[PDB]
Amino acid sequence: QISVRGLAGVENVTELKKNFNRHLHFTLVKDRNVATPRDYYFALAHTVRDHLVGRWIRTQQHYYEKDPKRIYYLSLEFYMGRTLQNTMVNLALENACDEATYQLGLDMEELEEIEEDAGLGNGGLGRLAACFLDSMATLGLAAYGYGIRYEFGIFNQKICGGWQMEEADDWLRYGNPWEKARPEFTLPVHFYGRVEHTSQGAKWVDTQVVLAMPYDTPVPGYRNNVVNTMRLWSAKAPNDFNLGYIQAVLDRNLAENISRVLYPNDNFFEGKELRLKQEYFVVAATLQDIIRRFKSSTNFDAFPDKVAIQLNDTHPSLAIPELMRVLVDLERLDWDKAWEVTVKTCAYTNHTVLPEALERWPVHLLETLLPRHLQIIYEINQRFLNRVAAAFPGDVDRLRRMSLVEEGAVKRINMAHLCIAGSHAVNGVARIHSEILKKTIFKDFYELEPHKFQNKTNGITPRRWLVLCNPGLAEIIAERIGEEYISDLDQLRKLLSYVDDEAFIRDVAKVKQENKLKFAAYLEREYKVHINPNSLFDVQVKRIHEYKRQLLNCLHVITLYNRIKKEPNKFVVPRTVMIGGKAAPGYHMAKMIIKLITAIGDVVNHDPVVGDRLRVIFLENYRVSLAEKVIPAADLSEQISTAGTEASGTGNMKFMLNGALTIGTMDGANVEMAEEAGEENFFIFGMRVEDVDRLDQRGYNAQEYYDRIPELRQIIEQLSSGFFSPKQPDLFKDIVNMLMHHDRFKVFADYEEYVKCQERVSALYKNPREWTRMVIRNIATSGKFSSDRTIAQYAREIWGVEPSRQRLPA
Amino acid sequence: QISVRGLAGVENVTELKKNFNRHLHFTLVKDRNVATPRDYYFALAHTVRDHLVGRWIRTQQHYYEKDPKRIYYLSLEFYMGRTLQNTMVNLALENACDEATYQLGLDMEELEEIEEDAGLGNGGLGRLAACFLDSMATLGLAAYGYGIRYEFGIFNQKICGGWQMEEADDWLRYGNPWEKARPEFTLPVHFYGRVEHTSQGAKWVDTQVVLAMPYDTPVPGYRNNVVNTMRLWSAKAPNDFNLGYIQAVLDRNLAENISRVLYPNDNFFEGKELRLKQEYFVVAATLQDIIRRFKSSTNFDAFPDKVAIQLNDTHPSLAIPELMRVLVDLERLDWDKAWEVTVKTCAYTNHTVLPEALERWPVHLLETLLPRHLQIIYEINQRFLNRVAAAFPGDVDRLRRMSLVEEGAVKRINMAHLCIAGSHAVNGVARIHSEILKKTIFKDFYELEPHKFQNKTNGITPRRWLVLCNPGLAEIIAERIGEEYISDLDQLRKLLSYVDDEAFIRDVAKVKQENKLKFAAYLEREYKVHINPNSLFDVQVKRIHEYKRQLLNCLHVITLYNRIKKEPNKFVVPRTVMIGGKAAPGYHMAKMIIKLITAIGDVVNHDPVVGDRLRVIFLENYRVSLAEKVIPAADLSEQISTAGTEASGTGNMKFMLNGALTIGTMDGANVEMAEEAGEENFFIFGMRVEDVDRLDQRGYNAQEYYDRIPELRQIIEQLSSGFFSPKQPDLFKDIVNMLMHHDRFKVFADYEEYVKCQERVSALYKNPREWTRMVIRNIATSGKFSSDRTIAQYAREIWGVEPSRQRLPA
Ligand SMILES: OC[C@H]1O[C@@H](c2ncc(-c3ccccc3)[nH]2)[C@H](O)[C@@H](O)[C@@H]1O
Ligand SMILES: OC[C@H]1O[C@@H](c2ncc(-c3ccccc3)[nH]2)[C@H](O)[C@@H](O)[C@@H]1O
Ligand SMILES: *Cc1c(COP(=O)(O)O)cnc(C)c1O
Ligand SMILES: *Cc1c(COP(=O)(O)O)cnc(C)c1O
Repeated sequence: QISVRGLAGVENVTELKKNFNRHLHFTLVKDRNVATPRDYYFALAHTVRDHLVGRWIRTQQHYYEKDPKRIYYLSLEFYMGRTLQNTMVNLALENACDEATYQLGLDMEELEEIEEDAGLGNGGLGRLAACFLDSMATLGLAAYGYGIRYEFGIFNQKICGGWQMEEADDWLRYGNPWEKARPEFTLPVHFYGRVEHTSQGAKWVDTQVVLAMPYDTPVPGYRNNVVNTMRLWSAKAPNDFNLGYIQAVLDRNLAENISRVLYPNDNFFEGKELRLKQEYFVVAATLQDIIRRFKSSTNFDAFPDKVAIQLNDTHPSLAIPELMRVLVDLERLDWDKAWEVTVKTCAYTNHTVLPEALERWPVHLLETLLPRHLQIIYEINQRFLNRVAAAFPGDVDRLRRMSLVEEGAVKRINMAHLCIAGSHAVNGVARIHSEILKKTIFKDFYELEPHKFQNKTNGITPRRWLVLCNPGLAEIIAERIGEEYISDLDQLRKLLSYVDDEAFIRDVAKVKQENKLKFAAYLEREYKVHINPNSLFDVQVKRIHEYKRQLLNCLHVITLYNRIKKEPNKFVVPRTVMIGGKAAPGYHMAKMIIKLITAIGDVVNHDPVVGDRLRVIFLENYRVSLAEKVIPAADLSEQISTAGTEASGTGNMKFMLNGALTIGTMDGANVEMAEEAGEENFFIFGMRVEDVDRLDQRGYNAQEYYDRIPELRQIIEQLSSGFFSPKQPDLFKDIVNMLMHHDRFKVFADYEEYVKCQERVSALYKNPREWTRMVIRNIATSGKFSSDRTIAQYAREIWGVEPSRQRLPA
Repeated sequence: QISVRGLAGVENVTELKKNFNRHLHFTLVKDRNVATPRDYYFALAHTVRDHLVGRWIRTQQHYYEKDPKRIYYLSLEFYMGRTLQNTMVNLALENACDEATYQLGLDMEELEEIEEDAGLGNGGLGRLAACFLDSMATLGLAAYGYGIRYEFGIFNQKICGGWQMEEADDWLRYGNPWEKARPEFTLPVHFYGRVEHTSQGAKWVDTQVVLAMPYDTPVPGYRNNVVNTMRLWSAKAPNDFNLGYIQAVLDRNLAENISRVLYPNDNFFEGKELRLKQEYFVVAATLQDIIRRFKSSTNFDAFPDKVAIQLNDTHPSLAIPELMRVLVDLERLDWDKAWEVTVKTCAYTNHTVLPEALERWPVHLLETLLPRHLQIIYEINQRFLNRVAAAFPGDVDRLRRMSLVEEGAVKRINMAHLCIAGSHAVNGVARIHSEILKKTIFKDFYELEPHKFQNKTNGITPRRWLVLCNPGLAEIIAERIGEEYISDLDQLRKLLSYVDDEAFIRDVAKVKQENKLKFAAYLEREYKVHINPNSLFDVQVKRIHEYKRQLLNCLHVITLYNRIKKEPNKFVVPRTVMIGGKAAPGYHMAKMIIKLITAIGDVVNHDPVVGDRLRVIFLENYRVSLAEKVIPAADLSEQISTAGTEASGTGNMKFMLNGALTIGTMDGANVEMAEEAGEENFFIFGMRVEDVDRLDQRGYNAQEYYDRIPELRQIIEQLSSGFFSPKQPDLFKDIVNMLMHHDRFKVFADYEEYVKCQERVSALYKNPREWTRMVIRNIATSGKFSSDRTIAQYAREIWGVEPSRQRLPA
C-alpha cells in the first residue's frame, strides 16, 4: 500500500503464508475452524519472530569474534509497549505481512490490537530506556539492556464513578512470544548474612541465596540486521530453600516476590525493603554476567576499555559498591586499583531534582540486608571526604553537605552522592536541567570535579514515534525527501523548503484530519463516547502529578466553560480537551485530581448551552499503545510544568514530531524545542526559572492572585461551594486548601499568562493555512530530538565508542 | 537395530534430521557451537512432538463428529514419568530417531536421560492412572484424564548421613514441551461464601473466586493414531483479586497456592484445608468442562448415555455433591431426577482398607469452605438412611454404621460412604480386596445394594513396562511369536511352548545378565557404588510403610549376615539386596526404617569376612525413571505385605513381566499372579488373611516369637544394644519397641516362614537352567496383568462402551 512499509514480493508473501499456517498447526495446535483472532495474532508473531533468529545469533557471534567495547544499560524500568509492529518495521516486513494476512482473509491491524503492552515502567524514564535500546541497535553498538522481568507491570487503570481503581497487569497470562528463557545461565544473588574479617580480607557469610534466571528479548536495529539483547532477571528460590514440608514449599514465594511487581511511583522515592531487594538483585546478577563475558575475552586494567556501565538514575547505584566488592573481596585487587577501574567504568544519569524523588536509604536497612556494601560505602565516603578536605581546607560545612552519609533522626545514605563519587561522568537530560544540577543540588560536586558534568538532551525514536504510529505522515514526508530521514532525522530540515507549497500544506492537514477521525472512531467503539472531529484536540497526557500541573489545565477548562455560560451566543473555537494519565496508588492528591477532571466533564459535557463547543474527556489507562493512537491525533500539546521541575519531558518531543503545536513553559527540553523551531512558532508562557526563584525569595502568597483576578476567584468559589460535586459539596476542599495555602508549584502565578496564551492558540486555529504552516516549521526542526542523536553523544562523549550505520550481512 | 523399534527409512530419517536442526535454530535459538546435551534433548522432543499434532487435532475432531460416550477419569495424581521414549514407541519412531540422531553425532540414550520425570503422584495409585490413560488411548476410547498441574511434584530424595532429606521437585524449571497451555478455556471456581434461600431455590453467594487454567498433554495410543488428552488445572488469581497496592498483588499467592504442591503421603489421609481446596478445585473446574462439552452435542436425561465419571478413590468425591449442585441449583432439575442422573454417571474405585487412609473430613471445614455442598451432603444422607430404614426396619445400629455423617468429638463426613451412595458401581482393585470390601468395611452397603459391587483387578501397560524399559526381552519374544502381543498380552501364553527350548532358555538368561550389567554400571557411574553382577539381585522397591514390611526384609538380611559370621567358610549364594523408596516427610517410623537400612549396609558392606557374598544397597530417589532401570535387572521381587493390607500392588506385576521370580504373601494381586503362573512357580509364604484374623482374635503377642526363635532374639538384642549404631546405641529403640509391643502388621509372625522360603529361593538360583525355566513360566502367564485387560473390563462392565483396536487414518 504505502512506500515506507517496504516491498510485498511474491516469494516473500508466499513464504510468510506457509509459515503462518505452520505455526497455527504445530505451535498453537489449532485448525482454522476453531481459531480465534488471538490465535491468529500468535501465529503472526511466531512467523515474524522466526525472521529475527538468524540475525540475533549472528549479531551475538559477531561481538564474540570482534570483541568490541560493550555497553551495559542498567535500569529498573523498560517501558517497551507492543513488539509486533516495531519488529516488522525494523525488518522491512510490514507490507509483506499485510499482504500475506490479507490473502488469508485477515486484517493485520486487528491482530496488532490483541498484543499486550510490555508495561515494565511508569512513564518517561522507562520509555527513555526503551527508545535508547532501539537507537543503540540502529547505531550498531554492542549494547545490552539489563533489568527485572516483573510478573506484573504498571497497573491497568479503570475509572469507576470518576475515581481511579487499579487492577493487576497480568501481561504474561497468554505467554510472551518475544522472550527466550535461559534457565541454563541462572546465577546466585546473596542477601542478609554478616561480614567476617580474616587474615586475607573480608568475607560475606551466612547469606540467604535467591537465584536470578535470565529471559532474553531481541532488540532489532532499523534495517541494519543488528539484533541486540535485553536481558531481564526473574527471581527463583533454590530447591533446598527452607528445606513442615508443605509450608517450606509454599514459603518459596518469599524469595520469588522480588520480581513480582513493578513499584508504580513516577518521580517519587518509596523507601521499602522490597524495592531495595529489587535494586540489588538486578545489580548483582548483571555484574556477574558482565564479568563472565569480560573474562571470556586476570588483568582488570583493561576492564574500562571493554566495559561501560550506564546507571539510569540512582536505582541501580549499588553497582558501584558491588563492583568494588567483587574486585576487592573476590578478585583480590587493592582498593585504589579497584576504585580506578570502577570510576572509569561507571557513569550516572540524573533524571530529577525533586527532593521527594531522590533516593536516601536508611542505614539500618542496608546494615541488615547488605552489610558488606554498607562497609564499602563508609570507606568510599571517608576517602572521598579526605579529598574534599584537601581541596577546600577548613570548609567544614562543605564536608557535611557532600557526605554520602546524611546525619539526622535516622542516618541515610544519599545515593546520588554515591553515584557522583563513583562515576567518571554525570549528566542531566536537558540543557536547563544540567545547568540546574551545577548551580544548585550538585554545586559542591561540580566545584570539586567540573570535568565530570555533562548534558545529554533526551530524545525519542522516530521508528516507533513516527513511522509506526503515523504512517500517513511518514509517507507524505518520504514522497518529498526520500526515506533516509528515518535514521537521520536532521534531514527533516529539508521540509522548510515546502512551507509555502500548497500541495504539501494540504497533505499535512489531511493527514491530521484522518488521524483525528480515526481516533474519534476509536473513542466511540471502545468507550461509547461521542466527540466532534472538527474541534481543536487539546491534549495533556502524562502521569498525574502536582508538578505537571494538570490542575492548571483544569482551571483553564473551567474558565472557558464560565465564559461560554456568560455569553452563550458568542462564537468560540470548539475544543475537545483530553487529559489522561495514571496516578500512583498511594498519591492521594493525584487521585483527587483525576476525580476533579471527571467531575468537570460531568458538568460540561451535559450542559445543553455548551453544545459541542467544549468537551472534556478523561482518557483511561494511558500507556504506550494509547500514546501511539492519541499523539498523532493531537492539535495542541500541553507541556505546562512549573519552570525548573520537569528535567526534560519526552512526550513533548513525540507531539512535535507528529504535527501538534505546543503550549508550554520554559522547562526541561521545551526550551531547546522552542530554540530549534523559533519562539514565534511555539506558544510560550509563564514564569521562567529565575522568576520562580524571585517569587520564593519574597514568598509565594496565593491569596494575592485570588484577590486580583475575578475569573480565578469565581472558579475557587465554584470548587469550594460544590458546583462540581452537588451531593458532596466539600469533596474538593483538599484541592482548594492546597491551592490557597501550600502550593509548591505556583498554579495561580501562571494562570493569567496561560489563559491569554490559550486565546492566541484559538486565534491561530481559526486560520487553518497559517496553523498548518506553523506545524510544518515544528516538524521540520524536530530532528535534534531523535534518540539517535542522543545515543551518538553518549557513545562519543561518555562511553568512548563510535557509532556505525553499516549493515551486517543478512 | 532391533525389530520392535520400527523402521528407519531414508526419507523419514532425512526429515527428522532437518526438523531437529530447524528446532535447534528457531525454537531453541542456539547453534551447534554452544549447544549442550540439554539443548539437544529439547530439539529432539520438539521434533517428536510435531508428529503428535496432526493426530491430536484429528482425534479430537473425530470425537466431536461421532459424539461417542466420553469417559472422564478424575484423579488427584497422574504419575507420568518421562514422555520422549514413550511417544516414539507409540508412534513407531524409535529406530528412525535413533538413526537420525546417530547421523548428527549424538547418542539418543544420553539425551533421554536429560528429561525430568513428570512426578505428579506418590506411587501406585498415581502410576495406575497413567497406565490407564495409555490403555484407554490404545483401546480407542474417547477418554480424558483430569487432574491438577502441581508446580512441585513428589519431592526429590537425598540421603544424608543415612537419613532421608527432601528437596523440592522443580520439574518445570526448563519448561515442559509436552503440555499446551490453554488460557482461553480458563474457568472460575468458588470457595467460602454463604447460602441464601430464595423463592426459587438456594443460591451460593459472596464467594471468593479462583481461576482454573487448563494445560493439555497428549496421550498417544499404541500405533493406532489415536491421541487423547490429559487436562491438568493450574490455579490463577483474578486480576481484581484483593483490589495497600503492593501487598494486594503479593497476596495473589494465597489463591495460587492451591496448585503449588502435591501432598506427599502414600496411603494416608492428612485432613488439611489446602488438600480439601485441591480436591474441590479439580472437581469444580472439571465438571464445568464436562457439562460444556455435553451441551455442545437442555435434556439431562441423556447425560449418563454421553458421560461416565470415574472417581480414583475418594479424593475427587466432591464430584457427587457438585454435580447435584449444578443440576439442582443452576439447571433447576428436581432433586430425584438430578440424583438419578448423578448415580448413573458416577462410579467409584476403592484402593485401600487401611483406616488411616480413609478420608473423613471434619464438618466444620466443609461448613466454612463449601457451605452449599455440606447442605447437599446432609440431604443425600437423610434420603439414603430413609432407604436403609425401609429395607432393614428397626436396625438402628445399621443406621448409625451406614450414615455419611460420623458422630463423635468432631463430626466428620465419611467420603467412602458418600461415594457408594452416589455411584452405580463400586469396585476394588484385586479379587481378594474386592472380597474384603464386601465382607468387612462395606458389608452393610453390599447387603443393601449387592449389584453395585464389582472387582477390576489392576494391570500395567506393557508399552512402558516391557517394550520401553526392556527392549532386549521384547525382541527375543517377538522373534518367536511376532509383535502382536504388545497390544494383546495374553499371546505371551505361546511362550509355554518354549520352556524346553535350549536356545530360548539361553536368550532369556542372557537378556537378564545384560540388564544386570547395565544396572551395575549405572550404579558405579552415578553413585560410585560397586556391586557383583553375578549375585542374585534381590529387590524391594516401593514406598516405605509399616504395612509393606521393609522391616521383615531387614530381619532377613541381618539373619543372612549373622549366619555368615557364624560359619564364614561355608558357601552361600551371593546376594545384592536392594531396597528403595520414599518416606512421607511426616512419617517418623518410615524415616527410621530408611536409617536402619542404611545402618545395616554400613556394617555389612564393610565386613571383610562377608566379602562380596552379601551387599545391602539403599536405592536413592526411587521414581518411575529408576523403576524402568532396576526392574529389568531384578532376579527376585519382594512382595511381602501383611495379608489383607496391599489392595493390589502393581510393582509386583512389573517384575513378573520382566523376568523376576516373586517371593510374596497371599495379598492383593499376588494371589491372582500365583494362580496364573501356578503355585509351584511362585515363592509363597506366610499367613493368609484368615490366619491374620485368627491371630487378632486370640491376640498378637510378639514376645512369644522372641522367646521361641533364637535367631530372632539375637537380632533384637543387636538392634537394642547398638550393634548397628555404635555412637548412638539407643538409636533404634522406637523400632524395637514397636516390634515388641505394638506391631499392627505382625512382622515376627511371618519371620520363620519367610526365612525358610528365602532358603528355597537360594537353592533354585544354584541351578540356572531351572531358575530360568520357572522365569519363562512367569513371563508366559503375565498376560492377565495388562491394563488393556483391566480397561476393557471397566469399559464393558462399568462405562457401557466397547473398546476398539481399529486404526484412525494418519
Ligand atoms: O529522563 C526521562 C524522564 O525521567 C523522568 C523521571 N525522573 C525520575 C523518574 C523516576 C523516579 C523514581 C521512580 C520512577 C521514575 N522519572 C523525568 O520526570 C522526566 O522529565 C524525564 O523526561
Ligand atoms: O490401586 C493402585 C494402588 O493404590 C494404592 C493406594 N491406595 C490408596 C492410595 C493413596 C491414598 C491417599 C493418598 C495417596 C494414595 N494408594 C494401594 O496401596 C495399592 O495396593 C494399589 O496397587
Ligand atoms: C512518552 C511517555 C511518557 C512521558 O511523557 P512526559 O509528558 O514526558 O511525562 C509517559 N508515559 C507514556 C506511556 C509515554 O509514552
Ligand atoms: C509401580 C510403582 C509403584 C507401586 O509399587 P507397589 O510395589 O505396587 O507399591 C510405586 N512407585 C513407582 C515409582 C512405581 O513405578
